[PDB]
Amino acid sequence: IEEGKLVIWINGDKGYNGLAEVGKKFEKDTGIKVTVEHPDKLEEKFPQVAATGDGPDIIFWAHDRFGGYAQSGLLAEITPDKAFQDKLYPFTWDAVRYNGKLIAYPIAVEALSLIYNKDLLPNPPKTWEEIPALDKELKAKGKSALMFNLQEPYFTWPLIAADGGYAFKYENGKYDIKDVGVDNAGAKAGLTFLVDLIKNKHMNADTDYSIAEAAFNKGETAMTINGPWAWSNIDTSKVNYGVTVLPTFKGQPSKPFVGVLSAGINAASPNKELAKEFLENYLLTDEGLEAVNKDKPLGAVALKSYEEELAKDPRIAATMENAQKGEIMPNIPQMSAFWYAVRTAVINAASGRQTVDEALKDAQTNAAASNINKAKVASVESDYSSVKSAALSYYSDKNTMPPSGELDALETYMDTLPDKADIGGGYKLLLVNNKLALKIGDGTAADSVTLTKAQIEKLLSDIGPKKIYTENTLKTELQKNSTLKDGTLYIVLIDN
Ligand SMILES: OC[C@H]1O[C@H](O[C@H]2[C@H](O)[C@@H](O)[C@@H](O)O[C@@H]2CO)[C@H](O)[C@@H](O)[C@@H]1O
Repeated sequence: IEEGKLVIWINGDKGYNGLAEVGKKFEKDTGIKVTVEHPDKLEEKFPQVAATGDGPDIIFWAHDRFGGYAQSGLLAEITPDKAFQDKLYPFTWDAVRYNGKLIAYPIAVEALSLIYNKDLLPNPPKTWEEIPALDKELKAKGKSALMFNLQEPYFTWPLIAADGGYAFKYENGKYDIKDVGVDNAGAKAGLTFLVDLIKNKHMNADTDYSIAEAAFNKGETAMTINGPWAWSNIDTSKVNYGVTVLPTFKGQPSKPFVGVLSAGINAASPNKELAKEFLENYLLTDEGLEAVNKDKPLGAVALKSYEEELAKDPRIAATMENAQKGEIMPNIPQMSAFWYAVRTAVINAASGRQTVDEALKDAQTNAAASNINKAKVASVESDYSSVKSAALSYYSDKNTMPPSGELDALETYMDTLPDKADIGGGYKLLLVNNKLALKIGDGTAADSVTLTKAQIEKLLSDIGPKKIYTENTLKTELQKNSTLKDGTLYIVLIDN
């Protein structure tokens, strides 16, 4: 990185030339140079070079990766003023909130749609099941029915989820990282259908993003599956295209994962204030978003005033319809493991390196926590982090620590207030000397924590040294072979 200039990373399928135009307008006004790059494997390179203390000032990606980035301390907390926050749709803010803290600026909502060539297929299929028969007719003309990227699980997920597959189960405001649905009957039905399409030579296992795009834009295939960013290149081509709802599978809608394109600020950037100025006052304005959108369509933008302006576009209506039937992606750190797991399953099943049953069995193992005890610890870490953030807001506003007692003191600073720890025990607040601590458990058989040594290690590693105590004056720290005889934990949320 370099002070006095901004470097921005964004994926190559997005409108980086339009973003560069916003950067030039920024440079005009402020003299600060903005350089937009689009590295390969962007989402993997960032966490290596950021952990280093380098990388871009600003990173763009869908929101699902950002929880991992935040957990690793790679991201600067973002603090938009209330009036700025009011300019963006609340559900897009929700996508970039991680344990009570905003960790990026939301930009736009994307979901996959069915894109079809109206000159080859005046009426698109309503069902996946009728696609083999379409392909047979089209083969007669030297064409094919459908081509889309089979190397990225994002594109095959809508079909996998249709009959019941899911990533992480959501319950009581939290994701369960043990409860993964990649291996149920629904996921198997979806992936089996895909593999049958390939076995019957309706599709090719080697088809990647570039191959599918070239084929559709040259008029060689009647349909593809892609997001709003792709519409630009279809515009430039001679194809008369429509954008519509994904086909149903076994009578149920396809369920694409919904992504919110987001911009995060590198925690090691010496340019955070410049980065904040650029994002809030240049990019996230009608003119800034128009420049990006004119280059490669964003989808349904997060900025209310501009979303209204574009809302009549039938292609955006179709995007929103598919997004409605799908699910918002979790942003939790375990998403990276989920995506690696499903990529491997889809590639191996498609190429014949694993049967469908074997591929998904392995995928469930790869995607889910190793065991329920680890999932319990992740849950308690989530609770702790959320309560901490809430207690910090309480302090800054009252210039007092919360009262020792119920967690309800922090109620209006959270929405989902934690009631009970998954490791056992209830939550209370416990003010001691200069510290506010989260008390877990109350020393009774019915209300107390149990921790294995494995769990104790994980907590210590994940939460850090001198934070977890086993007695109410915060003398004795939790340690590997602690008996936890009294079944109570004290975790410091704030110290002065
Ligand atoms: O395929 C796994 C991949 O899916 C998503 O990535 C999308 C991205 O959200 C879209 O904006 C577009 O760039 O296509 C990508 C897939 O090639 C997840 O966001 C990503 O984390 C995940 O690895």
